[PDB]
Amino acid sequence: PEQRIEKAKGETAYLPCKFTLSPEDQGPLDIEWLISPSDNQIVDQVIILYSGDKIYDNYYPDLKGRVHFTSNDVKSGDASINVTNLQLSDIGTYQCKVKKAPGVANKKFLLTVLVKPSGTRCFVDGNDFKLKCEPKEGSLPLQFEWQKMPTPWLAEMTSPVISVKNYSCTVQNRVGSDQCMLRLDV
Repeated sequence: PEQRIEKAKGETAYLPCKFTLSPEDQGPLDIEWLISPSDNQIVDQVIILYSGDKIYDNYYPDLKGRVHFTSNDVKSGDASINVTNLQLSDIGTYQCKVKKAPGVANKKFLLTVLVKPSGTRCFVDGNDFKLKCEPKEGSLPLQFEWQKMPTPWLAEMTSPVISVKNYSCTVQNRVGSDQCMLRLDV
């Protein structure tokens, strides 16, 4: 299958693509990395290309300055790349295409970018109150834990909404945490 790579935001993805040439393989060496945004199967885009023994980072303006061949000597049999400063737009399918006539190889990489929860707002709206711990950005499944010892709220301790009628909010997933504070008055 297509190797599955899961990373956090703002960092660098390492995609391995090492190759061994065979004696037949005498044509011009040529490498071409393609990104497939949201995996739409009608179109891919070139991010980085190797040709005439000259590199090109010339395209996909979104990735301008953010993608590089790890290796020094790519011809030596190493086409691996690094993707730097990972964002949510970088999600997609990544493909490694090596061609040296008549030989040819291909590797599929399925990239996934999760977000450590941060930027949560804590706000209030014998009344019909609602206390709220609304995060963004983040990613599910999220967990919430509110503190201070309120008895009729104890059940809501975990839900992100304290629908109140008649001090913290800790927010956690499996890639990061977060802390937020609120005030109320009756």
